[PDB]
Amino acid sequence: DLPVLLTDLKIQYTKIFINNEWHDSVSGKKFPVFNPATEEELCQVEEGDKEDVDKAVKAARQAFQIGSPWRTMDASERGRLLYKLADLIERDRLLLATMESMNGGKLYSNAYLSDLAGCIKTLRYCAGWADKIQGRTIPIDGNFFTYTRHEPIGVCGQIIPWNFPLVMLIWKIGPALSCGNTVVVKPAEQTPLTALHVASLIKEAGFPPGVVNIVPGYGPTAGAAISSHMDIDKVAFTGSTEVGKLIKEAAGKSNLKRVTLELGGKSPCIVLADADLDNAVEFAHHGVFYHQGQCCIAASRIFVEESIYDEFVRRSVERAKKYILGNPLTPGVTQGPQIDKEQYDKILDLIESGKKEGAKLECGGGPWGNKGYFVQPTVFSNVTDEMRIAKEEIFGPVQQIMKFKSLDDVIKRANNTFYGLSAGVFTKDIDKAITISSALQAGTVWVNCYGVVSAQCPFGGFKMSGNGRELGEYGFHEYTEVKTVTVKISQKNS
Amino acid sequence: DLPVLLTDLKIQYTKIFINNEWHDSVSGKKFPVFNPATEEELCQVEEGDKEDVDKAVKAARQAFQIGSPWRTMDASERGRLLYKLADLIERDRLLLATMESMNGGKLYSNAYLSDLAGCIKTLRYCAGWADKIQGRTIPIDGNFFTYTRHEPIGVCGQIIPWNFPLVMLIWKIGPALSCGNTVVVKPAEQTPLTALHVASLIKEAGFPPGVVNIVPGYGPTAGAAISSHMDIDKVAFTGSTEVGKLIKEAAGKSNLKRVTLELGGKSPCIVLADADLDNAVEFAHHGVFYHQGQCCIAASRIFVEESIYDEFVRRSVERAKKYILGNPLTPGVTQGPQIDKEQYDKILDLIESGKKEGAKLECGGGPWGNKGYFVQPTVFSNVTDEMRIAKEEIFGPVQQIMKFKSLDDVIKRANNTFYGLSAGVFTKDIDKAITISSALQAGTVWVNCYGVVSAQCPFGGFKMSGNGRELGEYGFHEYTEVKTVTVKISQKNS
Amino acid sequence: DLPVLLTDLKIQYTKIFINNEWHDSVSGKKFPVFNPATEEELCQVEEGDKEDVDKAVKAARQAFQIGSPWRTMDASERGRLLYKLADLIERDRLLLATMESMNGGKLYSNAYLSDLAGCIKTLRYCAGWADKIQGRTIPIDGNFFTYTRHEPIGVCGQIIPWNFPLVMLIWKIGPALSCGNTVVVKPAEQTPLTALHVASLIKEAGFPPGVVNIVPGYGPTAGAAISSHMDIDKVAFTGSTEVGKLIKEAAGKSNLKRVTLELGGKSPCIVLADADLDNAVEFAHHGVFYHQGQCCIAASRIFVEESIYDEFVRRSVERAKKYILGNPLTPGVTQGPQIDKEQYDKILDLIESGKKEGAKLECGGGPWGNKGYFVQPTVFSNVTDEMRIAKEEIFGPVQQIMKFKSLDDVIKRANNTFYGLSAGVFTKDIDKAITISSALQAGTVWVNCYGVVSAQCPFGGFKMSGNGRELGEYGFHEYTEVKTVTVKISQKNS
Amino acid sequence: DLPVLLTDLKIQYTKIFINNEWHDSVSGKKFPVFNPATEEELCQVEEGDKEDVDKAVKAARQAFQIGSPWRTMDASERGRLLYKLADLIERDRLLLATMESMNGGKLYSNAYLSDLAGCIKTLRYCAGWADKIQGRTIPIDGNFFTYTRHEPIGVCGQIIPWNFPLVMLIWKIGPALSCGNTVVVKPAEQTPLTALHVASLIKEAGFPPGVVNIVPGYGPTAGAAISSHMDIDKVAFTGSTEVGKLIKEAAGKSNLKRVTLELGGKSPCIVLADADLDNAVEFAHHGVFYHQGQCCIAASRIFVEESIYDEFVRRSVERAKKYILGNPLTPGVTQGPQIDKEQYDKILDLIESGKKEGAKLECGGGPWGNKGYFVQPTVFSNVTDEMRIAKEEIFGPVQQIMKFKSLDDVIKRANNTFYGLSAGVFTKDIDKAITISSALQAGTVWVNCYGVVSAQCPFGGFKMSGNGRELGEYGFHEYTEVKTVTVKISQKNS
Ligand SMILES: C[C@@H](Sc1nc2c(cnn2C)c(=O)n1-c1ccc(CCO)cc1)c1ccccc1
Ligand SMILES: C[C@@H](Sc1nc2c(cnn2C)c(=O)n1-c1ccc(CCO)cc1)c1ccccc1
Ligand SMILES: [Cl-]
Ligand SMILES: [Cl-]
Ligand SMILES: [Cl-]
Ligand SMILES: [Cl-]
Ligand SMILES: [Yb+3]
Ligand SMILES: [Yb+3]
Ligand SMILES: [Yb+3]
Ligand SMILES: [Yb+3]
Repeated sequence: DLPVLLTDLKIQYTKIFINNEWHDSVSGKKFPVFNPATEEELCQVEEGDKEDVDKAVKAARQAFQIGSPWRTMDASERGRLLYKLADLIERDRLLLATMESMNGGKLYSNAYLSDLAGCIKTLRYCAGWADKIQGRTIPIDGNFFTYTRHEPIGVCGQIIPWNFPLVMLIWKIGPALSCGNTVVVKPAEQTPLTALHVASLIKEAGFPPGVVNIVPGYGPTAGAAISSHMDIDKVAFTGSTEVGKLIKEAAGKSNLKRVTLELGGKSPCIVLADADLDNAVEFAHHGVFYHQGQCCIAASRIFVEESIYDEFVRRSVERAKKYILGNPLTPGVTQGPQIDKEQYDKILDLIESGKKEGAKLECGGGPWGNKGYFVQPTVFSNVTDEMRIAKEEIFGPVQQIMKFKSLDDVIKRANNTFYGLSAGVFTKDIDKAITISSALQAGTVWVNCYGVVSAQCPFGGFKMSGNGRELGEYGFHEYTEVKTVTVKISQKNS
Repeated sequence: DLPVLLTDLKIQYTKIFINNEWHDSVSGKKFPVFNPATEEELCQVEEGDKEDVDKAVKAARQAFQIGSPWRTMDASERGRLLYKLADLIERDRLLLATMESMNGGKLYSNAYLSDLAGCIKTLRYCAGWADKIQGRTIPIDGNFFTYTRHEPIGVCGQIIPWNFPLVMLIWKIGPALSCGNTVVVKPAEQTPLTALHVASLIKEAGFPPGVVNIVPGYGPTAGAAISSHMDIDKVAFTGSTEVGKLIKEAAGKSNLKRVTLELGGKSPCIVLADADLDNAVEFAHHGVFYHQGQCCIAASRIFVEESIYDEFVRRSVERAKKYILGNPLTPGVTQGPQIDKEQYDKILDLIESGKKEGAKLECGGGPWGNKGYFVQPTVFSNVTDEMRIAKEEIFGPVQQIMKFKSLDDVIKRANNTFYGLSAGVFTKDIDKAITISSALQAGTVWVNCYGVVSAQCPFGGFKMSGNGRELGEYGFHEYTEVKTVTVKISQKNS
Repeated sequence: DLPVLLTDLKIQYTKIFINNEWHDSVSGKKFPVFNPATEEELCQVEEGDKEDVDKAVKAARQAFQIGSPWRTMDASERGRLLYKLADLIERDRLLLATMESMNGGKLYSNAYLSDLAGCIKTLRYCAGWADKIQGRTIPIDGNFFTYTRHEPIGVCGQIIPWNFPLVMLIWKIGPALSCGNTVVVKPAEQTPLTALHVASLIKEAGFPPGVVNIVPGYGPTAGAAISSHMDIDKVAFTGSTEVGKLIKEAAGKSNLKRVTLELGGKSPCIVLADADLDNAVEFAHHGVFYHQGQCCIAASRIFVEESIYDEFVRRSVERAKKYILGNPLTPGVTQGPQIDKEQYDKILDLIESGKKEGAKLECGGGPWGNKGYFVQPTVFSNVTDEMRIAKEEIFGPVQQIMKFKSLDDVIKRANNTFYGLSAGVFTKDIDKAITISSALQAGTVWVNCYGVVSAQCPFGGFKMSGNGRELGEYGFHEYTEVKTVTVKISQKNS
Repeated sequence: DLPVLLTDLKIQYTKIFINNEWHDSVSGKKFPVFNPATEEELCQVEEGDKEDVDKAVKAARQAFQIGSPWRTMDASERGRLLYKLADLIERDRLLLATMESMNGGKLYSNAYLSDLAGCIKTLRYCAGWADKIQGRTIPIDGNFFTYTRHEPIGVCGQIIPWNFPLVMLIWKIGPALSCGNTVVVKPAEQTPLTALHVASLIKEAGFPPGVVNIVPGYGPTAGAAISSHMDIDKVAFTGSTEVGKLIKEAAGKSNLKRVTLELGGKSPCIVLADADLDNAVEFAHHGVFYHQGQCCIAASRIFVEESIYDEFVRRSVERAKKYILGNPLTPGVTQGPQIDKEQYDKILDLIESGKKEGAKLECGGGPWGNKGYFVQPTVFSNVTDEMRIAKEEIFGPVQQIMKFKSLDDVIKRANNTFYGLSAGVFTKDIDKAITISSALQAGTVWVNCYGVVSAQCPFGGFKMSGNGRELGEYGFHEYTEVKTVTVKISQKNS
């Protein structure tokens, strides 16, 4: 069931959201926001800078003060507000999916059926945790009563990427709010719009002012302001590994603010000779090509055992030749554009290395169309490990297919990277499935599938693919700060 | 019961410990180690540098490899090795306490009765966790079986301070080993000796080679090598907040290694008019003066309600005038020296600010003796908030006593610091105890006591007093890395 | 805000609810349901017997089969259905509160503001747990992968009392459904009506057929059928301790079905001389008199320290003399009737023992009105331990006030009972609050309050006041059955 | 490495152990204890009856009193005592294994290498939990501070079977003591001796008097006294399902004491056509034949897919023909006797039903020797579901092998029993392994193995094979009683 918006979308919310009201920028500057499919300007949005981040942090800090409505309300009521926010996003699902598609260059079918469904489900999941965050009573040595409080940390700075704007917004704000924090969100310069609509719904839902503040703008200005701020308690960032290093560095320099990072990858799949071949081809395909390759988990190195390698490449290539490029809003279209020029160039530049360094181009390998940042879906076979396309995150519709014959060696090759976000193992053998997934240095390991993400399980990177986890029970720990309270008593009893 | 060593202590272990063997430094340089009470050289120890840290990390990495003895042994057996290590430390308790006293400038009674007891107890606590570290099975959306592995992270770099050398060594290695990590430990340049004895006991206990590697040396060389190493997965550091910022920065610059920091404080006590006055005086006293003030939790701002302030100061001062300074090995001695010159100067320099900025000197305020880094126990009353002695961590035997009359205001004053390691609340009122301890921005809040530390509860700082927690159930999380494994199945059932 | 129903209530649902359809009884018998305030017949309801319970269990068993919709749906979707049920109960809050008031003899203000609010909140709480029920991955000795599944148990028989019909229905079905069980509910013979309305809302919400089946009827017939059934996996019962013993016995005789029991009490309060006197009087008052004394937690022995005893009795008695008896639907009325004749007689019979055994009657002590099972609010002072009114659960508006002078002795006296559901401690002293609450053999201990129940914390009895806990995280364990799955592997790694 | 005792074993401890001293029976009666291999009397032991159980419960109750040494000692110290007990059992491993072999009819190699190793390991596991039992702090609605205490329950009655006397003793006392309970243990009438030696080691280790009391004697006298006692808080029983029903019934009749039951089974294995055939044969073999078939988990129905059935039967039969019967103390002996006459008769009687009801006798099927309760190892093929040997627990060395061709049907057949202790699944297919183990109504499901038991994972039965779980984290819950403490406060903050 794929319903659509009957009237044309109008952009309404374009301002900095602080204390549940709409603010002009302190400078009074604004910045344009584009459709990546047409290269046309959609609207202008107020440009937040350091001065605006400062207003946002003061609002967050006041909303966090002992005795405030957000600190004193029942945990169950924090949950209620979150479930209300989810109902409102559900009510505005058509509007949000359309805006997400138009601004993000994201296929509308996927925006509506996956992105918005995952947004609503993740919020509902997080709402349920709010009054289930618990500390401990602890049988300490000596005559003492010891308990712990898993408090909110405080003001959390949250920097959101452009590839899944709504999903990433909710992955940040859901847990942070469930645990009782206040937030200053900086959506991506490319994709501020859907977040600003969500902010209007945060107001409608009745969150106390200052609990969520959204400051659109650029990364080197507003993002740097967040990462170096002396009164932000924690920064959460999803994006490139390069920028992640700057975030962590700045946190260290400033006020030792807590850090979680969800970064890029060069995620490997290992396809054994006994694998269901079609299932492995289909999931490895979608594993690399989903959302024009603009997923941190992109299955960008597919190692296939020699005896099934040729047949894997053949079947893969024919699956890649089935796409229909164009406007993601038009039904039947199955591949939209890349987000912007910067990304578009890096993709094409990396495609050229594949050719020059001697990979076998099976299909694609150039641009498409008169407008929009479109790249033909590209498959390279006979890829080797020291090639640029096997080392660097492409973030584009570019599949690398490698051969192996030794399992020990292909595991070393899979692990031979500074990345470690995710990986895939395709086999019918129980022992292989368990032992290989244990040996892979990856945060999520999928077995006979790929790209299966859900609110109930933790998600994040090994190595330079991240610090910490988001979602699941485990991810909620990083939005709490633990206080131990130890009380002298005359005599304890067990 | 205070037994002693019958023969004089001989120093035996003075070398870099890698792969369970004793190594000369790569350069071949050595550095002297001193008794702080006599200023005499005790011995020379091999000086580890970047080149030696590199040998230690390669050993740790090999011991961590899939299929190694440490990775494949039963969790219960990791526990057994840890409980064996504790039995060996218990066997060598006299030797270790004497060495700890002589090298650290630490009162022997405290070394034997508290430091060594806490070392043994913490190891035994950690041993019990080893086969109780568990992941989850998760009711993910869709037809999938999802489980998590709480794996060890890998090679953990661990930098240990000089104030509690043995206790801090065990606080690091106990949890890291219980969870299955391998470690490269850099004990403090001032106090390498007790760690090198523990390393001999790690060998005796039968830990596989490379699981624990100890590299003595200086902070700016060996410590920097650890913090910037591209194949260390995690750094744990206890020390100054200043150096903590350098550690976190370097982690960001290098390989985004995971970070936990246990840093300094300017920890406040709030003494209400209804408090048991003598109990508050005794705990606030020991809270600031323990181990010559060289505790990160030093209760270095004591706020007392006006109506009991004069009587609190009087009783405090007379308690401070009861000390006997000298060699910590001599029975009856109740105050040893500061660790070294650098610390000694900072202490005296800060004592001079108290005088010049107009605090009331009640006793002390100068040095003591012909040898040793001794400082007279010092009490200042009528201390105000903008004084250096109320803002800066002294790390010396220097008590600050402040007056207050408003509870709201004294809580703001208590929280008005970038620090937040711990705090104390003294009152008989149930509501005051709970509400004040909730409102304090401190990692541990003691009620009608101070400095009660135990293996069963988590310990660490709010704000710039730390990132993360050590010990308790909660502290064990930061020595694991969580992997989600999601397996496609034909049909799930609840 | 106390809104009311504008039209008169009409009874609609009067039949046995199996497989989401309305069934006549197998015999074809029906039984009358009365208003306790007027003694008038409200309607007739279909009388379930053993033959009907058998139809209900076959439906529950089929809905529980591997591959069924309830077993295969996402846990998150079980949660969604529960949150939907809560929205529907909220929509029908006026109707439900009126029906609850009219059938249960329950003050409408309390029905609407407390009972229905707690019903809605408990369901929403339980909904949030559904996809957060998790097993473990376990570092077993040897080369094995071990995980656990916290499965639903299966068909759960649930017997609901008459004192809080809606709240008790939801306390049973919320957790049992959240965990994935199917249920056969037997509401009290006195109060079947509100449950049958909830069943219509279970249908409307879209729960698969057979997941909830409701069989009204009598205890000795339908309740016994449930407790002895050979294909019911678990029985949950709230009611008298006497019947609880029969339930547990029958479970043993039949198929060793799992048992949880929430039974009666003779719950004590200990009021120390330093207590806030008015707060202690107010909470102890409401602690015994709430819902005409028909609470399992009734604070039916109030021990007050000698020096404040007279003043406690005086203030208590004047609070008890403020009630307005009558129809619970009429505004201004502050005390409704007892549920039925059986209860009414036991209450009056026990009031007579108080008089005959020599308690001091301060007020009340007889019946009220021309119709309805009304008992005057009664206060006895100078009650002693071997009196019937100090040993037996009255379940009526009858307060017992005792004196004590020794704390050790009053704790023994408080604990000197086969009961142990709850207790109260009133004092300003931190140490007394902690030590007394630790020493009381009671499932819930309130400090400076009484009767504070919430979905987030576990609730149940020590001793013959119950087996197991309901609600909180802990209560959810008893609606799961744990399966260990141990898989042979070639080699494990930590 | 199989070492032995150099001198002959002498029996020393033969008396009732209460308050850490040795008691004659109240009557003054004694009962004989036999070697099952020779039918010779080993010694006489003091016969505990109801009057002796009463002395034991009064001792347990006093040791449990608030303020006692056991209630007030550090949790860590309960752990220490347990680890000390394990060291003492390790010291006496030869003595204990010999006594266990001689009294229990248990192969000495298995007694020494498995039973004693598992005893020591389980105790060490349990010791580690003692100071890691924790309650919660809970974000309750309203202005309250709520925490929970996971208290010990109190006096726990523990009834131990004869098949694994030491292992079962430690499975009971380890968790119960770790959690802070006191115990009254009734070892099996057949095998009291090893428990009485352990009691001497409990004294030596320094457990406070009354914490462990051991009352040897018969089941219908001392066991019934335990199950019906009005001051025992909990009964734990391992044995027949028949007696389990009597225990649960008596608990209900008496004081609603908490119950856990570990009962018998008729545990199925499902061997798929793709299974490693030799591995399935070897584990299914040991799964049924271990300890002369006297395991509650006996794999007593082996369903094998038709196409590999004949080859499975052939290989199974030849494995069964390899045994050497005799005295379990003699090296080379690989099968000892059944425990006693009662068991011996039931086994032979059930073997006769197999023959008369038309099973194919492949080997065995009669007694062996001139003395001792020896039964030839017996294999039946072509067993059908309504045969006595496929329905009733034999508890003897008697294997049943069945054929199947439909997976759906064989799962129904596997689940078609009132039992549900364990099961086995043998296959190479990932999906089959997960889906079949989910669908089996069994507490432990082994995949490509059988009889893998370890301290780290919970163990117990579905259906009439048990109530509750022992060991693992989960099993520790049933030795705690949860208390909720809810404290009124002026204002809460998250
Ligand atoms: C829409 C998905 S998130 C997601 N889905 C994907 C991806 C690739 N294919 N698919 C189908 C993906 O990368 N992602 C994705 C993965 C990781 C991240 C963050 C950092 O990598 C963002 C999106 C979801 C599902 C349930 C609940 C919430 C969200
Ligand atoms: C010996 C103690 S640790 C400790 N004890 C102290 C301190 C001050 N007074 N006392 C008595 C202290 O600072 N400490 C202390 C506190 C924090 C840290 C680390 C970072 O601050 C180190 C020592 C112990 C007890 C049980 C188990 C293990 C150890
Ligand atoms: Cl905690
Ligand atoms: Cl997890
Ligand atoms: Cl579990
Ligand atoms: Cl709890
Ligand atoms: Yb162009
Ligand atoms: Yb000097
Ligand atoms: Yb009447
Ligand atoms: Yb015979």
